[PDB]
Amino acid sequence: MRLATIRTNGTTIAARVESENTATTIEGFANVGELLQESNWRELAENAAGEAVTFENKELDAVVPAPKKIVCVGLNYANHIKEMGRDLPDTPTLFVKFPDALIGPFDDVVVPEWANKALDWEGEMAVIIGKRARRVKQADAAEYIAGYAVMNDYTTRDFQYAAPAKTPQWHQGKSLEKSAGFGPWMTTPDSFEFGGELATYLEGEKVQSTPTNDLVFSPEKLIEYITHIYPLDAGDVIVTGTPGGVGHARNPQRYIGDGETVKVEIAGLGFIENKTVFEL
Amino acid sequence: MRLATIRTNGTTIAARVESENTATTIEGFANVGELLQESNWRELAENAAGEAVTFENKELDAVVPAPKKIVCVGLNYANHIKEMGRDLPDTPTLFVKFPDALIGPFDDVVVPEWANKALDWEGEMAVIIGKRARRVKQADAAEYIAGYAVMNDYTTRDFQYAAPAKTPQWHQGKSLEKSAGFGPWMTTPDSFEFGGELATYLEGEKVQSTPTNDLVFSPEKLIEYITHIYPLDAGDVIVTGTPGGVGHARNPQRYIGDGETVKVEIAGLGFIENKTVFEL
Repeated sequence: MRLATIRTNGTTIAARVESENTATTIEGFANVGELLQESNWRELAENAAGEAVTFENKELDAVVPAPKKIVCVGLNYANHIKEMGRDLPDTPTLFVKFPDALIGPFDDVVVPEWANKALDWEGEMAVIIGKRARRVKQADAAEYIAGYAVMNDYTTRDFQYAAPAKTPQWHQGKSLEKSAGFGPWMTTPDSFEFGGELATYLEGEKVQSTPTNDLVFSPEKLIEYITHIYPLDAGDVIVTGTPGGVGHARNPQRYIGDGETVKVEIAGLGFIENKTVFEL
Repeated sequence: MRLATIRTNGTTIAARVESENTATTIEGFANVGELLQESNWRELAENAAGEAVTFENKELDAVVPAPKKIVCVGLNYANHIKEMGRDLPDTPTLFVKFPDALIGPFDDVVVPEWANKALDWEGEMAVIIGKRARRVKQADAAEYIAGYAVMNDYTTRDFQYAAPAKTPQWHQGKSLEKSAGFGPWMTTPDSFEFGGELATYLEGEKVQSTPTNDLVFSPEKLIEYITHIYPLDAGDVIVTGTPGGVGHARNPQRYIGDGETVKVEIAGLGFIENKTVFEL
């Protein structure tokens, strides 16, 4: 099953995706995040009786536009980490993205002048939580996954490495408002298999590539690890990390310019495509 | 003016504090955070006409129990930074504490077994935002401050420095569920003068001390810096950092043990006092 947040009538709805450009409104919910607060969200999605909508890509909102928590992982692709010639981490790197960073899967990223110097892509899988997860064991954690989507962990590298200089806290380079494409829709775990390619394109050229089943920390492990620190609620998001090929590490070093488009695709989930636009 | 969130059996109220243990109910609101969503919150508080109440310390809740954002600063006391032989930072260090971490100003910090090996104090001032702040200039920033309070940025140092080893992200050490006392109440800026001592006590012995007017980054500077990355909503919290004398830095290294009490006091704002209790 595929769940979207779609802009219609100057507001938003939660919708069951029926094809690439058709959906059925799920009445009573402004977005997928509100729908996931109901324990019977699957039943409600299966009985979608609201307006039939035919939608353009740019009418898709961020699939979960107002999660309470977006917990982002650092290194997590085993083969990527080994190509770098270092050990597999035994502890997850975690940092926070505020929900204000989220945009529609096809929205322009509009960047103010103070933030436009070192813009970089990070194509990633998002795991969306299905019910309140506190102190969950890895063996039970799949039960807490509503579904999967795609995100660009869109980065301002100069802010990311600013402070403190020896051990910079990445948060301020990872939470630029209206930066992170998120969608195109959530796919439930019965309708997705890991193993497909996650790929990022800059201006149509492939800059990232990895199989999705090469994780160091599985979504289940990340749920166990995180939820022994603080709970995850229904509608919260774990972003499971990016492989190699980020612009910051390329030779020559490559950042996103004015007018340039980053596409992130996960075979089985769909894709997002956000054009960077420098503010007026 | 001083505003508190007070637990009253099965209900909770926003209240204007009248003395150390009496307040006036501000009718229509469960807590100070809800109250601040109202544009005329200041008039509603000044004209509080609800029931007079008497409260015990342990009946105070986190003054703002559900902020959308708690943005935490690193090093921010100039004389502390200079005495460590460091240059003053040009850029604020920023990391996130989830509001799940908040407890009442006299609440016990109940710590699970896997989190109890390196518990540490960080006595800090909190800045509470009083209206939506987006791209605010430092000269305008004081209009966006509802008031000040006291927070313990209660730390699990083993988690804080875990991942990645060379440049650890602190967040996972800074957001333990129900760890950070917050209050005792919010004092409006017209009722507060910077310059008084911020002090932390472990079992009644002073472990941290600074004048409150020795910041590298003022509340106004932090509002300007943060709101050019993402907005701050009414009820959101900036924690402006801690001085020296943390247990991790001491020789020998002293961590909080079972039954030990950390008191954080700011002259002009009041104090919080939280006893660490290892669970079960």
